[PDB]
Amino acid sequence: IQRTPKIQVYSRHPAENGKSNFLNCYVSGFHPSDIEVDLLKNGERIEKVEHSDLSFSKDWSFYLLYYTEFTPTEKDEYACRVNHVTLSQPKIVKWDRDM
Amino acid sequence: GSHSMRYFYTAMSRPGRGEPRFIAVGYVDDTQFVRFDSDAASPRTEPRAPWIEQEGPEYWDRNTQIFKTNTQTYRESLRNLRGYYNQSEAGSHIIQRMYGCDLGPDGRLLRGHDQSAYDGKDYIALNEDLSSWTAADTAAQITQRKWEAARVAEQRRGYLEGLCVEWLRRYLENGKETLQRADPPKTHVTHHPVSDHEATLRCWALGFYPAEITLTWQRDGEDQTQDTELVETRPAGDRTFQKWAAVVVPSGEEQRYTCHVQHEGLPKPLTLRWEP
Amino acid sequence: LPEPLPQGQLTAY
Repeated sequence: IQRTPKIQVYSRHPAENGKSNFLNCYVSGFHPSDIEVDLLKNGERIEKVEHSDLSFSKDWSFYLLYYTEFTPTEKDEYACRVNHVTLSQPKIVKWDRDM
Repeated sequence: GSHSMRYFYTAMSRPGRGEPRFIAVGYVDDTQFVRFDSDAASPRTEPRAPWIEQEGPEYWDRNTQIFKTNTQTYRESLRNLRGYYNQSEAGSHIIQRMYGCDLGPDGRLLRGHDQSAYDGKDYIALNEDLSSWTAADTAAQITQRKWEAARVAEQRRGYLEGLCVEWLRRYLENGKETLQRADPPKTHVTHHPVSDHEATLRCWALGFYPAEITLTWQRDGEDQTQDTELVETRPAGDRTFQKWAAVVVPSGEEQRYTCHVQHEGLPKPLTLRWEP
Repeated sequence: LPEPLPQGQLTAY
């Protein structure tokens, strides 16, 4: 019995074009624990991405935060790409500053 | 306030890819403060919050021994559970444990917790009496009997009422500037038309600690539970958390809707409306 | 501090 990840893409601070910030991708509610998460800039995989230590919620499902420094612009598009045993293909969630 | 300490153990088998990985993380409330990972280049307990760094080498070596020995025992346990469920040697499986103590506002022990799971399902749990067990199935019963025979519950109880509380209190004092500080949410309401008929009102809570928070929409003073879109509380990465709740309302009825925010950092519960 | 090792053998599941 397996559980598919929930995914949220957001900034540490309110986004302000030309001001340094952090781009976050929070994956949660998933089981088992193996998972692949990429952060994308204009569809390209960002190389230096860190993540939190593996831990889990009271219902046993796992959660991880993936993050990296970024400076948002009006033009650049950002995204989180996730794969998990429950997914037939990678799921892409776009960064929306209002979400 | 009230406070708790929890450790989270995860042991994952991976047939054909080496021995099972063991990782432990420790938390005080919503602040992680240690980790251990058997897959690290050099496995050792590592600090994850500034207020724990002052602990001496004796403390770090004691933790590392505990986690190294557990690493080996959980590999035995994974082998044992494989057999209790008549499972093939081909599959990957996971045992999780989470345990700790809760204190009340007075610093007194409220209760202890010690629960375990196998492949994401309840397996065996120590009851609130810290004396008896609840086993999920006939497999967990084998574990129950072995733990009853070895008087394991008395070991867990002795820790939970003793060292657990003592050290939690120690951490609470050393990290009091953060652990005992509640930061209230910064809030605001956004408005976005979804059509000529309707609009989205979104209530935002940012920068709060701890994660526990209540965000609700009301229409004419009635809760809109079913019609409210409520995202999971999420970490910002600076210790604080974020959350929002959204509702789609008839255009022109915006002022009939109020957002209510409860948080420990709030000297008074908040009511917000959209401010055009 | 996590649960210390018991004086005897740590009991497996």
